[PDB]
Amino acid sequence: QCVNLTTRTQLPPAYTNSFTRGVYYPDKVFRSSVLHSTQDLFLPFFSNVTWFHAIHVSGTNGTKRFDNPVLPFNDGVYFASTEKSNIIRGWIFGTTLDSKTQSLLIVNNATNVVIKVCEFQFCNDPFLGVYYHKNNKSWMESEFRVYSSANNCTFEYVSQPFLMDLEGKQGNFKNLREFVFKNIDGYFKIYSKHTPINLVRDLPQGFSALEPLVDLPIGINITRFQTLLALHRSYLTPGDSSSGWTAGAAAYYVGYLQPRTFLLKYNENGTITDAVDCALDPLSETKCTLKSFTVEKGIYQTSNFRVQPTESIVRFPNITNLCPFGEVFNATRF
Amino acid sequence: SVITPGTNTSNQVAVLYQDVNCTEVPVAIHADQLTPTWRVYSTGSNVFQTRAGCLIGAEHVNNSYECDIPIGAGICASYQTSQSIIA
Amino acid sequence: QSALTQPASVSGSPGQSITISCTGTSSDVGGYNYVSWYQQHPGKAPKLMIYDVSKRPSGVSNRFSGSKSGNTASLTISGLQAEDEADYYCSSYTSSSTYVFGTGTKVTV
Amino acid sequence: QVQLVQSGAEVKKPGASVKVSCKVSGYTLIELSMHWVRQAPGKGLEWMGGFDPEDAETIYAQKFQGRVTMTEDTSTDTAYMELSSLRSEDTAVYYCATGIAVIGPPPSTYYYYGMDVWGQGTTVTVS
Amino acid sequence: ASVYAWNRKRISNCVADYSVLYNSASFSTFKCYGVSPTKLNDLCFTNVYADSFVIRGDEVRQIAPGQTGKIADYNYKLPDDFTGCVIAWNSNNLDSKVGGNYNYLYRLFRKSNLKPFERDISTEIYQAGSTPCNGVEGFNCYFPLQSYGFQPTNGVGYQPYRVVVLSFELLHAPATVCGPKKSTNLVKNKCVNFNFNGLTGTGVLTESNKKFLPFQQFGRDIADTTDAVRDPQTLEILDITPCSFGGV
Ligand SMILES: *[C@@H]1O[C@H](CO)[C@@H](O[C@@H]2O[C@H](CO)[C@@H](O[C@@H]3O[C@H](CO)[C@@H](O)[C@H](O)[C@@H]3O)[C@H](O)[C@H]2NC(C)=O)[C@H](O)[C@H]1NC(C)=O
Ligand SMILES: *[C@@H]1O[C@H](CO)[C@@H](O[C@@H]2O[C@H](CO)[C@@H](O)[C@H](O)[C@H]2NC(C)=O)[C@H](O)[C@H]1NC(C)=O
Ligand SMILES: *[C@@H]1O[C@H](CO)[C@@H](O[C@@H]2O[C@H](CO)[C@@H](O)[C@H](O)[C@H]2NC(C)=O)[C@H](O)[C@H]1NC(C)=O
Ligand SMILES: *[C@@H]1O[C@H](CO)[C@@H](O)[C@H](O)[C@H]1NC(C)=O
Ligand SMILES: *[C@@H]1O[C@H](CO)[C@@H](O)[C@H](O)[C@H]1NC(C)=O
Ligand SMILES: *[C@@H]1O[C@H](CO)[C@@H](O)[C@H](O)[C@H]1NC(C)=O
Ligand SMILES: *[C@@H]1O[C@H](CO)[C@@H](O)[C@H](O)[C@H]1NC(C)=O
Ligand SMILES: *[C@@H]1O[C@H](CO)[C@@H](O)[C@H](O)[C@H]1NC(C)=O
Ligand SMILES: *[C@@H]1O[C@H](CO)[C@@H](O)[C@H](O)[C@H]1NC(C)=O
Ligand SMILES: *[C@@H]1O[C@H](CO)[C@@H](O)[C@H](O)[C@H]1NC(C)=O
Ligand SMILES: *[C@@H]1O[C@H](CO)[C@@H](O)[C@H](O)[C@H]1NC(C)=O
Ligand SMILES: *[C@@H]1O[C@H](CO)[C@@H](O)[C@H](O)[C@H]1NC(C)=O
Repeated sequence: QCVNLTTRTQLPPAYTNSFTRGVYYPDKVFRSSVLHSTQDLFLPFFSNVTWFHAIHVSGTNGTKRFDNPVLPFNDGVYFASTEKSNIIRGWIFGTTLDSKTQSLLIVNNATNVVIKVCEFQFCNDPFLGVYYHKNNKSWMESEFRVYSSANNCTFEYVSQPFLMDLEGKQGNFKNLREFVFKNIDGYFKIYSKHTPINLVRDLPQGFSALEPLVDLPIGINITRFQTLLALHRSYLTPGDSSSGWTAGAAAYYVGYLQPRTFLLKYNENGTITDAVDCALDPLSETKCTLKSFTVEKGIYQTSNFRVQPTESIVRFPNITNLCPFGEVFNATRF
Repeated sequence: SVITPGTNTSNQVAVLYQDVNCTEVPVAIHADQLTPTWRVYSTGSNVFQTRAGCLIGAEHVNNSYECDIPIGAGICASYQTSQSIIA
Repeated sequence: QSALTQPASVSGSPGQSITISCTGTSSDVGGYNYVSWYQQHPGKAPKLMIYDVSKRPSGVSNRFSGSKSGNTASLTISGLQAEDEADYYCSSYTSSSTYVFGTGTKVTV
Repeated sequence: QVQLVQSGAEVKKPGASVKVSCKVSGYTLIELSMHWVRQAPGKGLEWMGGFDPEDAETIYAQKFQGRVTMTEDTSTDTAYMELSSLRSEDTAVYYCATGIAVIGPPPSTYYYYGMDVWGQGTTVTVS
Repeated sequence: ASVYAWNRKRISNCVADYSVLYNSASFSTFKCYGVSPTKLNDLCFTNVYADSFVIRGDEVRQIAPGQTGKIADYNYKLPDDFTGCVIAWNSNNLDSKVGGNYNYLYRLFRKSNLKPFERDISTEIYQAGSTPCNGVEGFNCYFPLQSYGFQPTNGVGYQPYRVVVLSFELLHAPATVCGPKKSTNLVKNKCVNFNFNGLTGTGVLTESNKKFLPFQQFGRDIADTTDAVRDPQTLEILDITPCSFGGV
């Protein structure tokens, strides 16, 4: 276990556009025909989303390059993957992603999804080891490839899988598996909408909202991010001679939510059907100011949503000596 | 201040920054921190200097017309011909 | 339990085509199309050259091919060189769940 | 990649029992179907000892039953064999062969009828 | 459980009667933030989480929104907008052993203050000096966890206090747990003081064809009035109309 599955060299990541995708429900209360404004962590419109060819095929001799690098979780992660083969089947959320501090693990097998919060000694190259055990005639799935050991377990959540059982393609179609992860005030929030996509290359200019799915009480610090891939042995063919875990191809997308102010619109059925980013464009700021999508002809004064604090600076006097609070508090006679 | 036609007619907009010099437009709004959709309105070819402020996004036309959208300081905007905002 | 018939006395010139034949009963060879040949140099581990009658694995040259029709199975050797003089076997799965072999064939350049 | 290691030669006496091992590396025995071989000079190979991928069993030819048995240790990835009652007839070399359980991707359960990977073998001899 | 790993338990599919506790023990602290105790009886709760731990008496005040100390900064931080209740009671007869009980632990040193409702179970050596600790304790290198060590003869501040804090969420989701108020017959199309799923108000009920998603229990119209609500006993979606139309 914990073998080197990646090579010593990598490639620069591909950059593509988020064509207005990734809005989620920020409240569980039904709202009908309400242009309600809400401030929360939202993915900016027309932003760079990092394309990650985890397994990229190129010609014949250059069979495949494997790369699933650890990423900073930051404010939150917008995860979209459009692979019919069900190669992507889990994620690992954490800090050290080591046994020093606890970490989250969502593994989505066919039978059930398992969410465990333990101190996981993860492998350097985490993946799910699908294999065939001759004894029960079962292609069985091995988790030991994800982490070496699990200890001090604090959570366990078993429920229905949420990937539509990896079926329903019906030929010449693909499913966009979108996910949004947020860690606020000790709660983990996952939002997910899965839709049939026609263009297999990039994101739809189409608009969809991400339904609330689960709100696990994980209670852990989450500064780093990585995904779990499903790989099969390269001894698949008789006479083939490779022990590597080579399989399929993965083309997931990772986007980072940033704090923004949005004017979500709720349709009669209660479904968000359109949304406006206040900072995206001067017109969108006019729509935010008027609180209406239709803006009449003329001149309008608009309030500020465009600029955000990039960093923080603190300026204190040059002070070296500590205060004698130990002198005052620990005095023998008062 | 955003100067726009009807949303049904078009989505193009122009922006006036009140009582500032045009060369100080990038300094005033801090376009380095802004989105590129704001930065294309921060500096461009269609920049006009008015007494009310600096107007970006509308093309100056010497020909005078009647006022329908009052920009101010004697300058007015109209959506005219393929389709653009003229000041 | 039985054995498959292989002509043990074969030879030929380099760059010439030789067909090596394997013939067996319906109980064994007759039951399936899974007869696979080998390439064992004396005192060496055998290598697999063809599987399931003709499908040849990666790492073998174009010079080795095989076909089985009716009952008798054949291994065809073309473009012969001096390193291919070795002892060859045919191996077929039977209805008794056994992979019976043949007497073996010795080719000499 | 997939390397099979053997236990070496063991000279014995007639009537005794021979114990042989076969160690895998780079790939696990739970994913590998294994066949045994009784290579001898002057005679072709015979199939005594295999784990059928199709049948979750390990059967042998009618000629060799009861005289030989198969015990498998999956913890150390070592494959074993007990022979019994060998009286001056075991003059042969024992190759440890193995092949794929089921060829193809994980959805595919198609069976493999092969003995693809071999070891260096063990040259047992009974005097 | 100890305070550095506070045990969080979900409670669901039941009725929460506070009366049962009355006879067993009396609680030293019952400060509820965001709710009133006298109306704690008459509310349904969407999801309740009980966080159970043991602290010292003098640290009992530290379990509160907008407070700092040992437990608040390094062990257990409550959120600023906390809609819940805090229950604390002395446990000198239970959690104190003669000669000292050292099972419970706290986190004396940490690099940074805790974010709300975050648990750190790490035991890594804290770096209190310029030199790296390298995993070996010594001068300016301390173990983060330290023991309480309760004694039966200790002072009131030093006595063990068991604190369970209940975190609520109200009137935003379907309620799996609710309070012990006896249900009565439902009368529609008349002015009545109705209490539906924690919503208390006087109004007229109306049957309307409004469809709710399963995660949406309470419905709000334009200008944030509650037009619709899903009754718990019968899954019909009920429109809420005023007692008086007021156009007279
Ligand atoms: C949650 O986890 C992150 C990662 O462990 C914690 O942030 C980390 O805080 C430590 C201690 O302040 C930082 O170490 C120091 O960083 C400075 C540079 O910023 C460096 O000069 C020092 O030598 C030292 O390395 C660490 O870099 C920082 N990491 C990140 C990614 O921010 C965070 O404190 C934890 N938060 C909570 C609430 O537990
Ligand atoms: C998928 O994961 C599920 C998780 O529930 C596995 O089911 C568990 O398997 C373990 C180990 O075999 C058993 O001890 C548990 O009793 C099972 N739990 C339940 C209630 O399902 C399942 O085996 C996995 N299936 C695969 C291999 O895809
Ligand atoms: C986390 O796991 C560690 C290691 O198993 C625990 O530390 C041990 O706990 C057991 C049971 O209390 C003791 O018998 C050992 O002596 C402990 N070893 C050491 C060196 O501490 C630890 O207590 C567990 N923590 C939690 C809260 O689950
Ligand atoms: C595997 O990768 C690690 C980190 O790059 C390296 O230290 C180690 O030597 C590699 N092992 C092999 C087999 O090269
Ligand atoms: C994405 O990043 C590139 C930098 O390589 C930049 O040129 C481009 O403008 C960015 N995309 C957007 C929408 O700003
Ligand atoms: C095969 O399946 C049965 C029933 O699920 C189970 O009891 C048995 O342990 C399984 N065998 C193996 C080797 O997994
Ligand atoms: C909502 O969806 C239903 C179908 O489930 C449809 O009948 C109804 O007209 C839709 N209403 C709108 C326009 O929101
Ligand atoms: C108070 O002073 C005494 C002097 O012996 C010392 O032992 C004790 O640690 C001090 N307490 C503090 C640090 O306030
Ligand atoms: C837009 O304006 C044209 C002309 O006035 C009109 O025919 C059309 O219906 C309008 N569309 C909308 C959506 O208002
Ligand atoms: C703008 O520029 C003019 C010179 O062209 C200068 O006189 C004036 O003071 C400047 N005003 C501002 C706002 O700096
Ligand atoms: C207006 O006249 C000036 C004269 O210098 C000329 O430079 C400018 O291009 C003219 N603009 C238009 C729109 O005709
Ligand atoms: C409650 O019970 C009544 C009859 O006892 C039944 O009609 C109703 O559907 C039940 N409601 C729920 C939510 O179980």
